[PDB]
Amino acid sequence: ILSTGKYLNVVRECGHDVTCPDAKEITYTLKEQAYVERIEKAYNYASKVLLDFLMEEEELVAHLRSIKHYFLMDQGDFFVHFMDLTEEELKKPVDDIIPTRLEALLELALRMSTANTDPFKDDLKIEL
Amino acid sequence: PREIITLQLGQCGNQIGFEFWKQLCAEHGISPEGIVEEFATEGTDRKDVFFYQADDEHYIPRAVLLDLEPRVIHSILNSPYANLYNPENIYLSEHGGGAGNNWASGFSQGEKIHEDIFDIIDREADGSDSLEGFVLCHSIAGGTGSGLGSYLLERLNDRYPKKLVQTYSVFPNQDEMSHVVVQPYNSLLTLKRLTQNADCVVVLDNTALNRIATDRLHIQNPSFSQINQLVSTIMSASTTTLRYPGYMNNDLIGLIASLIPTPRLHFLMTGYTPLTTDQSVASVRKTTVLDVMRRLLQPKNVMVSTGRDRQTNHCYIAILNIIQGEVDPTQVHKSLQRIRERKLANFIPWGPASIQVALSRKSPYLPSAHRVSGLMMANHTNISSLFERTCRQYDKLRKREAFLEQFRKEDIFKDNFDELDNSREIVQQLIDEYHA
Repeated sequence: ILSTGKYLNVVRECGHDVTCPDAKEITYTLKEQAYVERIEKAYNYASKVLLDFLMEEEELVAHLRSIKHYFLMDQGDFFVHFMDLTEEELKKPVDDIIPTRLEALLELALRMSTANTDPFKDDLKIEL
Repeated sequence: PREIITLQLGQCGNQIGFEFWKQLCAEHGISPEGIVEEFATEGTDRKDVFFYQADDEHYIPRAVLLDLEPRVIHSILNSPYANLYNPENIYLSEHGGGAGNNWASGFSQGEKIHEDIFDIIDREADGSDSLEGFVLCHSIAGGTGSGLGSYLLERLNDRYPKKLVQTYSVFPNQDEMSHVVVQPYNSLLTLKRLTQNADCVVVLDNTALNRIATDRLHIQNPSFSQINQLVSTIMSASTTTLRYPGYMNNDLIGLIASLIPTPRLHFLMTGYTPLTTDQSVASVRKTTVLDVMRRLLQPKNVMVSTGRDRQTNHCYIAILNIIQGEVDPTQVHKSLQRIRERKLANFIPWGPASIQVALSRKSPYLPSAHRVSGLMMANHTNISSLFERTCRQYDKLRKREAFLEQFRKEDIFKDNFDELDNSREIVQQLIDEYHA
């Protein structure tokens, strides 16, 4: 029941839309272990409507695709263009005018190698 | 306010300015004889900067067109865009000229029609009490545009001393020398006037035109009907900060001031990529600004015949990269981020360089509000290769006894040939000296 309240609060953060699947919830009956099993099929459904909300607006699969194997390195044509510009600059530690140029080179290396979805690749920031 | 008078002159200068004014009506949403669309004021916020200001919402062009040949103007009045032109500002019907093919013809005809050539072109000068300057839209090829154009570069230097001078001049073709042979003589005589009697030029090579005219345009027989298509777009592209509402370098004395290092070093390299109509079907997927300026510094769109192995000892000093229309300006600083990592421009070791990028919204039109456009105004010190090409074709011709007896009968009594040779070598020596 703890994890039930955790998933219903996630959908509540979006908006106030969920209802318990029965019109009235009773546990004051001699059967009680079949009622926590209809509690478990309830938080499974709350997972399914959260998995809904992942697949509709949020695109968790496209977010993990845009990060992970691309973060190891998947499409190096984004990065070998940026690796042309790691050999001219990255010889000494960063100065005060250097990290302004590094974000200018990441965004330059974005569109020379034709990214397919631009709001999934503007979330990249640069460590000092 | 910011009124510029264009000086269209010569056989080639009149045709490249004819479709330049014809390009301006399609982007202003106006017709040459009427106003049928309301897109002229809500979409375009400024129209009276090259046109004359309106009396009946009829934006008259501030243009003058003189030529010795009547053939270029007889192909104008039958076109439906000539009613926008006025038959009282320049000439009435049946205007003529010389015979005529000589550099000394138009150089001697300037002081015999001296009263009339400084009468009707000065009526447009006092229309605005703050004149911008004069652009000589003339030619170097032939003796028509080169003979008379050298005269107005002298007498307008002192009669109008506080005005900007800068020209979009086209260079002639150096493939064979059969039809014309007077090409090394009339070119260098005007090229001396373009450096000391003129502040800036915009070079436009002819041998680099057919390099592009067979690159993506796919023609088999090169005609003169294609020379107006590459030229008229980059003319209107150069005034996008000036015609359309921009903020910085929105004047013609704004753009040229940030690129000229010194006098007699003003030859600007031009580049313009998008010229293909089947690119339109794939620009719907948000084609970005991050890929359009990676190919500007790459020598593919250039209109200057220069050496490919001479760029290691030469250095860029000023480079302009003009994006137009849809820019997506949240990544325009991202495009300038990637410039320092490649170092595709060699930088001068004595002083700083500058990669200036600017934007302005284009016309409310479907081929204009959809496809990205990149206009380049470079300044690289490999431009002496053209000056080495013209000078080596100049001293070789004087040893063959060519046009030394056929050229000095009229109005030439002394040898002014080495007066052009040393001043050209002064340009070629101060360019290589400029990077210490």
